Amino acid sequence: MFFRLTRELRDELKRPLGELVRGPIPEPYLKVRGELEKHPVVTVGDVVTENVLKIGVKPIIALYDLKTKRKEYSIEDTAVFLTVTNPPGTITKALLDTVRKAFGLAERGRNVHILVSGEEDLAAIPAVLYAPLGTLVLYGQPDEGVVLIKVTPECKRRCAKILASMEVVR
Repeated sequence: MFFRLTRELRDELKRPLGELVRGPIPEPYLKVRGELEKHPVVTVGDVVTENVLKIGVKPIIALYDLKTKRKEYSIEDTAVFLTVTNPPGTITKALLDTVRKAFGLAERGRNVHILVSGEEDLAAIPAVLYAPLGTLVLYGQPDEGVVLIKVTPECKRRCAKILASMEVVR
């Protein structure tokens, strides 16, 4: 029992959901480093995740493809790795549970890496739902730059509306 995009939503979400920060790797990352300093950070995408690490911020949660070409390097002590299956165009129950779990583990000062089989792109929705106010959520606008979401009451509503607008499949 899962949520699925509708044609309408698919088109709507083509456009940034927070502040788009324009430019090629790695400009947007250097432009936002200062803000990322100041708040907990969630990244969606292997490239986004990597590039936040490179500017010297540690995400409290990262979501990326299980099949990415990536490796551990000392981090890998208080770091937790969860897997979840999440097909293209869906937000599954498993994803919701995994993300919420991750926020739990972050409260106890663990950084969480969520390895997704399928697509992690929509994970930004639950990320906002479950995050403490003032958290920052980041994902990649391809060929444009990076989208920075600030978790506010306002934006918890929009993200809840998106879920409410999705098709529920039994």
